[PDB]
Amino acid sequence: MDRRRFIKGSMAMAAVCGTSGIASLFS
Amino acid sequence: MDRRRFIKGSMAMAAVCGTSGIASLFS
Amino acid sequence: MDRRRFIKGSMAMAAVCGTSGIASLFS
Amino acid sequence: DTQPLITHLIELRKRLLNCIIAVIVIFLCLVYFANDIYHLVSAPLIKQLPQGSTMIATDVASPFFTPIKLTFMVSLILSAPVILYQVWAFIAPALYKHERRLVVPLLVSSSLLFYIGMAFAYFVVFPLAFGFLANTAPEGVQVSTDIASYLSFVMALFMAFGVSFEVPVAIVLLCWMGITSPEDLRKKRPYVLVGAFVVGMLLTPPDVFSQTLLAIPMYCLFEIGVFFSRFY
Amino acid sequence: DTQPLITHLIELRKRLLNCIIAVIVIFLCLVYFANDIYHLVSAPLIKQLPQGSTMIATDVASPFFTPIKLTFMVSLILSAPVILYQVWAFIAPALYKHERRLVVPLLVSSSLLFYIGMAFAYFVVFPLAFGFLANTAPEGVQVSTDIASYLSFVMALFMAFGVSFEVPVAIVLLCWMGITSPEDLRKKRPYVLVGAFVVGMLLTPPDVFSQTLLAIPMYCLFEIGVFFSRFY
Amino acid sequence: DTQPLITHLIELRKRLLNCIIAVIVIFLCLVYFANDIYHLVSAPLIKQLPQGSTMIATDVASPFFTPIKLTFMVSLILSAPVILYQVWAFIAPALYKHERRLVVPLLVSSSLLFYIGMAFAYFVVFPLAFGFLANTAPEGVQVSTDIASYLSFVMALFMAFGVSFEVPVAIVLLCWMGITSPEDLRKKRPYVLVGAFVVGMLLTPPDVFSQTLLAIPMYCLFEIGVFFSRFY
Amino acid sequence: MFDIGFSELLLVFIIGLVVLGPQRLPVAVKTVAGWIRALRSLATTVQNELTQELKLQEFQDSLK
Amino acid sequence: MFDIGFSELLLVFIIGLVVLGPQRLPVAVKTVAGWIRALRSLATTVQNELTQELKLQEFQDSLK
Amino acid sequence: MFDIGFSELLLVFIIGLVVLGPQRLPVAVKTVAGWIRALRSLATTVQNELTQELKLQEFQDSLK
Repeated sequence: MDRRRFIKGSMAMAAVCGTSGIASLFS
Repeated sequence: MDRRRFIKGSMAMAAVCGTSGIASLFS
Repeated sequence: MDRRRFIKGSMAMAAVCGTSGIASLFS
Repeated sequence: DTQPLITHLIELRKRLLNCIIAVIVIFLCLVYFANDIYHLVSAPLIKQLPQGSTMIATDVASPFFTPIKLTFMVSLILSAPVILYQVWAFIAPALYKHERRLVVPLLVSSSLLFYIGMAFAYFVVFPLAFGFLANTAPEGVQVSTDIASYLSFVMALFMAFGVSFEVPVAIVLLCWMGITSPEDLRKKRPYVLVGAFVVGMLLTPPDVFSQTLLAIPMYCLFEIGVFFSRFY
Repeated sequence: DTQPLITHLIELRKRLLNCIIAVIVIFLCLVYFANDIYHLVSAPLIKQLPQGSTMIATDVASPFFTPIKLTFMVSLILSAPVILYQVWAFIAPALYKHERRLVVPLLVSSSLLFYIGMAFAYFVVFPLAFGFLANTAPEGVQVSTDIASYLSFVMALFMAFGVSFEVPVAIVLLCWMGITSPEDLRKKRPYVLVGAFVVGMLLTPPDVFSQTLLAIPMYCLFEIGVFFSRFY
Repeated sequence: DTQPLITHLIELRKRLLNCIIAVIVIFLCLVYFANDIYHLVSAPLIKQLPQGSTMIATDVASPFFTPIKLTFMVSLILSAPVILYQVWAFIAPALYKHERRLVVPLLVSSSLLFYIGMAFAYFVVFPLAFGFLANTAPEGVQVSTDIASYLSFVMALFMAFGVSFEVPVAIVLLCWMGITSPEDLRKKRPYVLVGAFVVGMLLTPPDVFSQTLLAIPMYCLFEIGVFFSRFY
Repeated sequence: MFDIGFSELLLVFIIGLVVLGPQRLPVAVKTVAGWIRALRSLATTVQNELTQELKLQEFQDSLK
Repeated sequence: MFDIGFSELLLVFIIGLVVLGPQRLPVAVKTVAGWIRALRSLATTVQNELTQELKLQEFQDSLK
Repeated sequence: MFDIGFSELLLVFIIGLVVLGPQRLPVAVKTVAGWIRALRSLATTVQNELTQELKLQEFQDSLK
């Protein structure tokens, strides 16, 4: 994993939690 | 599609969004 | 069903509702 | 008669514009008297406030945007006949002939009863409730009612009385056609009591106080509706 | 011993009724003194309020329903021994013999410590905190405490102190039965610190203030619990 | 250059610590003047308050934790150059050469424009808005502004003006390198208007007032940004 | 979202248990679950119908 | 439903990163995810058992 | 979680219908849905990559 993929994935995970909660991420 | 189906479907989406959010509708 | 399984299941359903809402339980 | 999606959206947009235009025109004709409108709404409370007590504004924008919020809600209420007609004209093709014999009586009767609920709440309930709530404070507590919180309480009571006033007539109308019978409504009593708490939970903030403030009028007015169902 | 679902629901309904009956009867015996009960709770604040400062009521229904809300939760606290027994009687057949030797000491010790939490908070923490908070306002700011906000703050502290008082004794008991050792509690310190913030986040509104006002009592009193685990 | 996950978490933890250290050190040097810092923030309101009106504190912990919350946010704002640099240093390897030519001008200009936006709000918007809001209350209403509610209003306006100040310059910068043309910005006008309401909906509490308070500055200054795009 | 509180939900189940009873509350919850299941099924099929009509509009609009 | 704020969640991850570290935080999140996975698995199997018992109750009630 | 109110959401659709129109609003909602679909797709594949990397770390850590 590179820095770009790490930042891109982290924002996507953060965006999902803001629209579907933390339970969706752990699903 | 008829007007009855449009109204029936639209209320279903609003009811789903009221119980599961707009993210569930876009899922 | 025994009392232990009833209590264990009831808490699990309550925990799910507290983390994913009441619509998730009915899904 | 199947139609494309845009045809339904063209019609809905046209009906939405008429509702928006009606609300804005009423709001523009009323926004200048926003303070005078708030004086009328706050008049029952001011008359019952204790000596040395007065209304306060705890928010910086409350002195301006609370009268503006009220006069906008008055605009929505005064535009309800226009909004209901546009709703009726958009759902008229959907309804069948037998369903049309219900929605028209409900739509006309709801408009008058909802206004009568406000008149009953303002001219009867408000003087009685405010005369008790404002004078039951604990010793050493100064009743300083916030204008923002007062508007929420008044709007909540106005909607509760307007909606609950329609419940008995709706029940009697259902009994008159034969959709429901007084015997069937009596054996569905436990479900309505639990259902009233469910309806109050969904349509109100998570406070139990708001849940009960909607549930008890809903269930009680349901009971009175079954009473008049006997005399029909 | 497997049983049908209705058998567990029949027993649960019976135990729930005994809890509701206890709360309602205590509430009825206490609802008449709702204002007098609020005077006792607000006594630490009134004694520490600055000259010219008094409690206010910013909500129309607050002067009546805030004392009513207080005497209801006082009924819940006073009915905790009855509620806990009904909980114990429902979960008694579920627990094994080895789990019975731990839950029974926890239930009895929790009840006393949870009351000592209020006694410590009311008689020690409240005079000290209110004497500082009410006299640290910026210049020109008039301390006018809302009765609705004060009740939430008091129950936030009462719940925090009652629950957190049980943490050290629960830790010492777990060390006594051999479930957890003081060595294992020291290496789990980083996880409890993060876990305390998680627990505070879930059980409190999204304000960080409520998260820290709860998490710090757990983690701090967790550390004291480990300290007494050495002396055992 | 692919790296293990811990390598990115080691770097993120190091940069997070430098942000935490910067905020705390500023906070410790500023928490002693929390009341004095609040006097500066509330100075525009006090100067415009009506005769006999003063700020109040309706929460028990508000007199202490509202100045503490304010001086903590001031620490975050004063530590923005440090925080932004750490964010830049963690995302620098991710950015390509062409994306580096856009992020660097945005980050440097955003810092100055954010400070200018709050300075504009404090020195221009606050005296004008407070002179109108505090003197437009309905007759018989005493403007008693809560300190906790005033802090939220000030932070909402400071954030809105600082963020929206960056919009016109960002639009001009995008037009300069050729990412977006003024012609393409005019045909996307309907989408930005709807998008502004969406952005305001997500980043604000469910109150429509907070939605519009963020949407209007964003859409309006978007329109002004397109206007300067012509002169480039 | 409809705002649902834990205290509000517990009150409904507590009241439902003591009013409807051990034999009627499970059926009431089962019936309500079917209503939500049918509500989400109706929402899903209409969205599929809307998606197909939008594709048809693109074909018509592109040609014209 | 538990009320979780974005600021509260960020604080937990910020504190978790600086306390647990780069090597223990991912394992902690993985462990918590397994707890939620097991909690929902237990909820689903119990609801299936309750549904099967309700059908048996209907069979007994209908005959009697 | 972002806090979305029913009044706020209705205002967005009401404004979108009267501004974007009957022909552009459905496409706008479809485009936004694709963004969320891609956002959740990107979140899932990254979590899969993180899980696979955590397994590799355990193998290296256990040996050393």
